[PDB]
This record gives sequence, structure tokens and C-alpha cells, in this order.
Amino acid sequence: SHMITGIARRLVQDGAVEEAVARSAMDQASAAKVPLPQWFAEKKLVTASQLAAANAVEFGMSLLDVSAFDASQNAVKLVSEELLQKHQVLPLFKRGNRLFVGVSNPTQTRALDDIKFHTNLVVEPILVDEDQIRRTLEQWQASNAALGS
Amino acid sequence: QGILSLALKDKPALYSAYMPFVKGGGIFVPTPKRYMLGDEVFLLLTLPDSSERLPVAGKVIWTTPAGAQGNRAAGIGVQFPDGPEGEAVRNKIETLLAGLTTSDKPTHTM
Repeated sequence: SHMITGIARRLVQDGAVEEAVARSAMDQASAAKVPLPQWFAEKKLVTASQLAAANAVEFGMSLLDVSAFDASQNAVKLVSEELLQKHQVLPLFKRGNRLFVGVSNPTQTRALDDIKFHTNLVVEPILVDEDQIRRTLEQWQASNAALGS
Repeated sequence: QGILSLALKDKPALYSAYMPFVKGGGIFVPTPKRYMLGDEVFLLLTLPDSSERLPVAGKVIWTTPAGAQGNRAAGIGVQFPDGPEGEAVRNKIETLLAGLTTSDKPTHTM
């Protein structure tokens, strides 16, 4: 018929956005041929954190509050500043041969491929909302910079 | 909602649950209940060394949903509070994990 779907359905279930707005976003994204998560990100119909929460349940991805992450354990130096600018990801943490990378977009995969071929680590995506990525990256870069040049 | 509970039988179980990268320490609690980051939660935690149940008034800093890609358990990562009660819990966990600290084994989180 016209069931509200995907991310829009979850944002409605989470109370983040609201039936008529979600239905409109779904239909307008389809009319514009824009993927729904990108549509919501661009149209700013909800907060970045509300969108991340919806993306996490809809795409089955884990979600982290990086403001609670211990900056001294960040893995930012493992990834070139070039890759960081190109993709808008936040390298989180390395354990064994794995590098966990924070992403705000659940479907970006070429970024993960570029990071894997750059680091030769196993790359695992974790959702981090878009505001947290931009702010935390520069905080962690200041922390890392204190270690020297 | 109510009181979450987590019982950890042995050091491998504790290793999988512990979140050393969280400020003040954190612990992964499997649960199908859906939480939002920043939710305050109350946890009753049993560690492998005794049957004592340790109260943890924590904050949700991590979620893994039902049906996650791969073989990830659904649940929440709970940040320990910064006072002496939370510090005591974190302290007991890292001493119980003595020798497990440098392991490369995957965990429930990172």
C-alpha cells in the first residue's frame, strides 16, 4: 500500500520524527532518487544522534558514544589525514589485527576498503553519529599532537 | 526499564564483556531490550571471583541491535560511574583480567 519503511519507520518508532514527516521524507527521497538515510542526513529532519540510532537498528550495526571513549586509546594515527578527509570516518581502536572505524553512513564501503588496503588491518565499522565524528576527530588529533610532531 | 543483570562465570567471559577503552571502564551487557545512548541504567553484576552482586549505576555508551551483521550479541555497553563505587568495579575487573590484558582475542564490543 504505502507502509512507512526503513529508517523512517524506525525514526517513527523511536519518536524522533513523526508519521507525516516520515511519510513525506520517504516519498520525497524516492521522487528525488536519493537513498533514504542520505535524505534524512541532508534534510536534517532529526538530530544526528537520532539518525544514528535509527541507522543502527535498521542496518544491524553497533553504535558507540565516542564522547565516552578514552582519547588516549584512539587509533587515529593509523589512517592518513588524506583518507580521513576523503571519507569522514573516525578510526576508533585497534585490538590485535582489527581496527574499528567509526562511520556515520551505514552503507559506505569503499572507505572501509581504502582503510584496509592502507593499514592492512581488519577493518570493522561502528556507527558514530556525524556530529560526534567531526568534533571528536579534531579533539583526538589535538591529543595525539601533544605527543610531538 | 528495570534492573539489568549480568553474571560472568570465568575470566574469558569477563574478557569478552569488559570495555577497557571506556572512560572509567565499561561493561557489555547482553539484552534484547532496546536502549538509547546516554540512558541511565542500573546493573547487577556478578564477576567470576564470587557470588556477590555488584550494583552499577551506569550510562549506556554502546548498543548492538538484534539481528546484527555477523555473530554479534545484542546488548548495551554500560559506562561505570566515576566515583569510588565505579572505580572499585573497574579495579576488580582489571585485576581479574591480569594476563588477559594484552590479548588479541575479539570481544563483544572492541
